[PDB]
Amino acid sequence: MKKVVAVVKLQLPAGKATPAPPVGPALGQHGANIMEFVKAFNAATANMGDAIVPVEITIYADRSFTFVTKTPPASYLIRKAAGLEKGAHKPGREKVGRITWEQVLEIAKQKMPDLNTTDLEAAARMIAGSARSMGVEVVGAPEVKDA
Amino acid sequence: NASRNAWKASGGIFDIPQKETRLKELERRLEDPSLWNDPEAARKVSQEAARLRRTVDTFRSLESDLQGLLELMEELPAEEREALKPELEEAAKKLDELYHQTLLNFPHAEKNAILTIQPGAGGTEACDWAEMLLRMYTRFAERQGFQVEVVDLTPGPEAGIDYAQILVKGENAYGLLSPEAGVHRLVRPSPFDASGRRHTSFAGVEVIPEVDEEVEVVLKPEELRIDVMRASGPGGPGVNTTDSAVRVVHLPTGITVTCQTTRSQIKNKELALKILKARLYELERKKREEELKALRGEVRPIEWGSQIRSYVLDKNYVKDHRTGLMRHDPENVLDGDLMDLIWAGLEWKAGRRQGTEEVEAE
RNA sequence: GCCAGGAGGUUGGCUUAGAAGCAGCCAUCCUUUAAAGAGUGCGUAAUAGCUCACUGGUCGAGUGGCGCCGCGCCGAAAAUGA
Ligand SMILES: [Mg+2]
Ligand SMILES: [Mg+2]
Ligand SMILES: [Mg+2]
Ligand SMILES: [Mg+2]
Ligand SMILES: [Mg+2]
Ligand SMILES: [Mg+2]
Ligand SMILES: [Mg+2]
Ligand SMILES: [Mg+2]
Ligand SMILES: [Mg+2]
Ligand SMILES: [Mg+2]
Ligand SMILES: [Mg+2]
Ligand SMILES: [Mg+2]
Ligand SMILES: [Mg+2]
Ligand SMILES: [Mg+2]
Ligand SMILES: [Mg+2]
Ligand SMILES: [Mg+2]
Ligand SMILES: [Mg+2]
Ligand SMILES: [Mg+2]
Ligand SMILES: [Mg+2]
Ligand SMILES: [Mg+2]
Ligand SMILES: [Mg+2]
Ligand SMILES: [Mg+2]
Repeated sequence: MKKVVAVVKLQLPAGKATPAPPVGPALGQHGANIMEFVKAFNAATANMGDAIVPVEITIYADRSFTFVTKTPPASYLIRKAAGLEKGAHKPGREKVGRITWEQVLEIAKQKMPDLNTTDLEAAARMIAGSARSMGVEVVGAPEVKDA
Repeated sequence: NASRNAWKASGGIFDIPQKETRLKELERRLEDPSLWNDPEAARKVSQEAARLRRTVDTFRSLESDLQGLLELMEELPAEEREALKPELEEAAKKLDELYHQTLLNFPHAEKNAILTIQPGAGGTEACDWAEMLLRMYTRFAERQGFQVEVVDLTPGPEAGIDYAQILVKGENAYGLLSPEAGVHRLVRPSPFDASGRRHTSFAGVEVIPEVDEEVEVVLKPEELRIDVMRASGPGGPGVNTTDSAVRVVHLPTGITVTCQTTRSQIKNKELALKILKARLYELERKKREEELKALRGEVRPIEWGSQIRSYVLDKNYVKDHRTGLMRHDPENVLDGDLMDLIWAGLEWKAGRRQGTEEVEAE
């Protein structure tokens, strides 16, 4: 059995937290006790560092929530080899970085279990793709080969 | 540099307790669902949240460079103590941002500025003092990194200036010279006085950026109504049966005008319009005055006591009567040392009297 | 036309108080798979909600777009009675 009245998508660092918006109106118009509900948030952020961990929320009818922490956006991978905190204003002409075909492969392993996409071969095009439209183009070597 | 620390540090400290209580009354207002329903009324609400960024950032940056810096530095030649000095070299870099983000918030602080000097109470020595102030702000510009052009200047009978005006180029030209408003006071034995006793002399100063124009856009066809009617006076049957007179009233401004000096309707309709143009230009120049002259100063007697900062060369001491601040070098200040004044105290009290007026009752 | 899904990473990068396919700027991944476009319109403060696009079923015979020609429709209110 289960119950849900209205879902929502929120984000926050993996440890720190503040009641201010956009998280503000969220835990205020649906109820969310920081006396016990947040203690389920610090348990999965004590050993783990900090990141763009987007909690894929799922509010119930009884004001409660589902603290199932999901993986960070595929854009969190590009600003990991580079270190940027933004992105190009025009994905196509200019270029804010040049993460090689290898960077896209190593940290992308973290994204497969949460995603519904198949093996690491399939989880490879998605991350490079989430870079084709954020001002950057990869560089590789093995590639096609073919007959 | 330990003399300006507590000045800039405590400068961002008095905003802590005040904004702390206010942002709390707002952040809890952003919760209830019934609040956002108000259209643009709710924008003014979430707006104050956009200020909890330019306040909490100092609560973290200024507080960290005060807890860590003040620790390891109390005594040591150059080992681990002088090594902690470069650690806060960016503390002077970040000091620039907190200072800037409280000056540009003026009306037109970012753009250039015009500064007119004119002598006052103090006889011909006052007429001589004005040139001193001109030569003060002039050097203060180059050394600030500004460019200067004397828009106008007129030498006095024996002194050196009955009037002068100088346009300072560069960003924040209006920002820095803002607190330079009002009449300054000079004290010294008069070089023109035979007995040479100690006389006082004054001089006013003013600052203002720049504007533009709009002559033809006013005479939009949609605004004024044009009337036709037979003419008074001679003509024959032609005058009786042919209306050539014209009445071009400006609907909004109400100002009307009539013409009929020529036999033609078009040449009257034409003249009556060139006439309305002249009057509407003289009506726009009157209103162009309050919004380009009230900015100068709501008073400024230039008399005695109308001053805001005295420069005594006898005992060698300037003194800003606004901040109560004092000093001991009138000889150098009247050469370019305005930075020490404008920076810490001047812009402060200048924005203070208006920054305490809005955050309380106005 | 009607029954059902219409999604996942994704909440696209950036601008911005907010821009969650939906003010604007720049744009050219994959996958559960039969199919669903980093998105047609509405709905929002930002979302959820509705729909097309597309695929499945049913039905059971035609249907949709574009160019050309003929005649016609609107555009079309006045002062003595038509
Ligand atoms: Mg949802
Ligand atoms: Mg109009
Ligand atoms: Mg008359
Ligand atoms: Mg005659
Ligand atoms: Mg006649
Ligand atoms: Mg006639
Ligand atoms: Mg006639
Ligand atoms: Mg049916
Ligand atoms: Mg359906
Ligand atoms: Mg349906
Ligand atoms: Mg489906
Ligand atoms: Mg579908
Ligand atoms: Mg549906
Ligand atoms: Mg992509
Ligand atoms: Mg998509
Ligand atoms: Mg949706
Ligand atoms: Mg609904
Ligand atoms: Mg045709
Ligand atoms: Mg035709
Ligand atoms: Mg025809
Ligand atoms: Mg009709
Ligand atoms: Mg008739």
